[PDB]
Amino acid sequence: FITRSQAVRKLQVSLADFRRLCIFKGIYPFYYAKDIQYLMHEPVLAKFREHKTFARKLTRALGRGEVSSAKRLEENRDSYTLDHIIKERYPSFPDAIRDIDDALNMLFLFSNLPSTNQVSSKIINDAQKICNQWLAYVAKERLVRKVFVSIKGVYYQANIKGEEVRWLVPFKFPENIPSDVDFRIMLTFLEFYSTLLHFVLYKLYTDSGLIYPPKLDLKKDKIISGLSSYILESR
Amino acid sequence: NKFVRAESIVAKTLATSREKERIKRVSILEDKKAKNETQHIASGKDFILKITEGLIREKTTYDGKPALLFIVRVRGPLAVNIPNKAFKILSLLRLVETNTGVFVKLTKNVYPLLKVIAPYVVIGKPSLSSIRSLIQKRGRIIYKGENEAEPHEIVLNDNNIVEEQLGDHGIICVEDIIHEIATMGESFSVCNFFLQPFKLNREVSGFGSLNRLRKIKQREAESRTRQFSNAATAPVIEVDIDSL
Amino acid sequence: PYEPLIDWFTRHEEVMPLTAVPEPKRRFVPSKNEAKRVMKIVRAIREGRIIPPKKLKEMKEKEKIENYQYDLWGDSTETNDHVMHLRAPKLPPPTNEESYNPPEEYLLSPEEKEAWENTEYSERERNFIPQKYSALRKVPGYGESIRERFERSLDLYLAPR
Amino acid sequence: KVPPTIAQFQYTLDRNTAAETFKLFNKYRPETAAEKKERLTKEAAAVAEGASPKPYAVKYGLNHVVALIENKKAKLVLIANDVDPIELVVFLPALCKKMGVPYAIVKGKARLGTLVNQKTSAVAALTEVRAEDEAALAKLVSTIDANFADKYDEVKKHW
RNA sequence: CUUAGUAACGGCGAGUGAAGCGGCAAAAGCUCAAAUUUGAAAUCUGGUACCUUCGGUGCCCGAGUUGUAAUUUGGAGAGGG
RNA sequence: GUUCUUUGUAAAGUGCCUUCGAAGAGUCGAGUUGUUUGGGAAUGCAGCUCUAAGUGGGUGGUUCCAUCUAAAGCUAA
Repeated sequence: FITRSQAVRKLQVSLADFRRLCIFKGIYPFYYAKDIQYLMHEPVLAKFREHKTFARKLTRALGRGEVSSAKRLEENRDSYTLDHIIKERYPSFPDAIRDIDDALNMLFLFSNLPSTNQVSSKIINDAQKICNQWLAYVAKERLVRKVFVSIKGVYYQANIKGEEVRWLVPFKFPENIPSDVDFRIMLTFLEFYSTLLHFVLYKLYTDSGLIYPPKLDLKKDKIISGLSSYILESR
Repeated sequence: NKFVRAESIVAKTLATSREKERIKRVSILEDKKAKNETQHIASGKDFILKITEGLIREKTTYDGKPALLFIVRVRGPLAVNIPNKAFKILSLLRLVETNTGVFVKLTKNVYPLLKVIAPYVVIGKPSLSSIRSLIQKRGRIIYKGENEAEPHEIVLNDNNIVEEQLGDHGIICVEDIIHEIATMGESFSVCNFFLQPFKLNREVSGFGSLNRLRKIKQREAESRTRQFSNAATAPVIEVDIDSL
Repeated sequence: PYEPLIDWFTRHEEVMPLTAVPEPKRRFVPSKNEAKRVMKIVRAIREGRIIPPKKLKEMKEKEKIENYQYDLWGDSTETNDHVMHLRAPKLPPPTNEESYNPPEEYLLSPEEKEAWENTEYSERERNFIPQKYSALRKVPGYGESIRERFERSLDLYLAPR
Repeated sequence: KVPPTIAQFQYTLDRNTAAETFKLFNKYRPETAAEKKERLTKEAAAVAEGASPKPYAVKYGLNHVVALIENKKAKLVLIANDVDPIELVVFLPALCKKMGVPYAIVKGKARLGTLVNQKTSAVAALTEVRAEDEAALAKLVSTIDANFADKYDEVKKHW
């Protein structure tokens, strides 16, 4: 085992970024020595370093007064992808559907959020898009078993490849965001669960169902922006 | 409490000179349009510009039909202090705060007042989803707190709060408020002053690395997607509120 | 030791420039170095080794649309619970009898409503007061919902398994 | 103890004037190496398939400048005080005085570098100017001659 | 090779001891620093992807205006016609 | 020899006419202490003191005349 301090120091990475990688990799506490010792060689850590280089090289351009080169630095920017991070976390598809329990709870909460200076509108619109894709599929292939309306929200149970997932949807009212909660921890969980859901939904649609991603009717999205909108075709 | 530079203090007056003269100019032509003394003015009718998205500028005349608008506060232009005629209209629409929306119906009385505040507001006819998502995402109610405190503005969490405050007008729930807002009815003047204004978050929302550059990109997108006509025959710029 | 520098030479301003050098044609004519570079890129476009700026938009209008749009599992039989060190994150307890319309014996007594509020958080059986509602329209938006997911998120990576 | 022709520097241009200098000067940025390249690729795309005027940008090499002062091409000259060998510029404020070319010691050698795509510059000068800003320049010049040349007539003296 | 054991020096003594010319061997010349590319640092290191790999190319990064390229070195040379 | 490609108002050369036209400083030089020589016009070098010029400067020959251009660099046989 190793202490948090010893893990942070060994990685030569910030605590925030240590915790970001810990969220992505599914690492939990004393940490396991071989777990941190296995985190050290990883593409995501290298891409975090690249983001740090990009950050200063952009503020160099902005701070001087040149705007065109800064705008060009945005064009020549690649970002870290959480693709290979799931293969090593959930190697089988039934294992990923065992995690989607907790994954769909964040994502359906983040749909029912007013956008703040913490969380951009693009983040909430993409999260809501995935939510609507999930709702569309479960209503398409007819996979509901149990419902439960509580004070908290509305619970559902769904035999998704025959393993009974559970997930919670809040009521469609404005939600009072406390200043107490940390919208930097939750954003990385969203960032991991989001990509996880993209790959799950591709696997589900391309196996038994439909084309991915489906289109949405513009004048249907103008009426409801819910579930009667977003038409989806089989072949 | 800071020192004020000379350049700024002359810039404010130099911009309000343009705004006082502009507002008086629009005031004269709109007063002379209503009294049917159209003998020698620029134009005796009302155009509306609808800019959509590669930026097509439409030129359509305003019908007598009552329409539904969602006015959004902007912050513009730069050095301007608001005059008396702007203080009045923006008090009546309760839009003193930046990044703040409100619903109003547009008639032949509403449209002349719209030309005055057009450099301060961005207007447009919203859709059913824009209205419905806006009310279920944002909503304030000014009413009494625990026992003593009055000025609490909380949230549209409940429907029984809707009952206690409206009720007898036929309104029972939040979705019924959405009904009387989307469709122009009897209870619209009742519920419009119940959701007083909306609190829209600002664009980009930061000063830093990524956020300054994104604000630069959007700031140059402003003057392309919005123009200040300044003339007494200013066509009212309508934009897509579904996109905004 | 410190005399003022009496500018015995700069006192009188010069009329003419120092040298009578004839100005070259290139200072008035469009530049030939620019012409050389242009007529080098021209060759590179004929050869096809520089793709023109007009087509570079078309190379990105067709590409980078498809993100996360491939199967990664496929025929995947391998389980990750092979080393005994993978502690599966424990799916949260199924919700037991606290609905919008409960049997009202679950509805808490007025003494325990404040006693529940007296107890410190996280050493508490329910994260909520059980409440009775006649209508489904009368169900409030539950305010302490972001707090619950945030605390679960913290429980995943900070709480020892 | 400083000999008068050294610390003819340190008595630089004031705050309000300085910003207004850059207000002008940032208008005359040289094209960036990225920008220049794309411009020419824009040309190559065009000229491979199917007129321009001379471009004003400020002038920036110490050589180029010392050429330009003494040849009368120069109108305004900006000279940074802190330089690794001070000697590399000490003559320069006098040369300009002698050719009657308006000059101002600016503060921040890096600050010159900003307006010119470089790390530092020691000296930059605006030779030729656009039609609209022609008046803006000649006024700035006068402003500089008042608050710098006339204000510090005793900069050639006093240790 | 010769000049030459000469000139020249040396308590003119032990003595020290050249060079130019002349004849041959071999032969080959050149590069900077110097005044502005200023109508566009036009130059290079590296990293990276390819390619026909003692290298070439694209793309990015830097170095560099306190000067890196082209032109010029007195035999002139440069600007123009 | 055999071919494949050569390009751009590209790179030079020659003659004439016109318009200009910058070349190395703690160095040269001078004083002195040592070193080197067979060196008589301390030659060469070092140390130390001082330290320049541009119709200049360095070196030689009977009052001029000839000769080169230091204080940067490379190079076969």
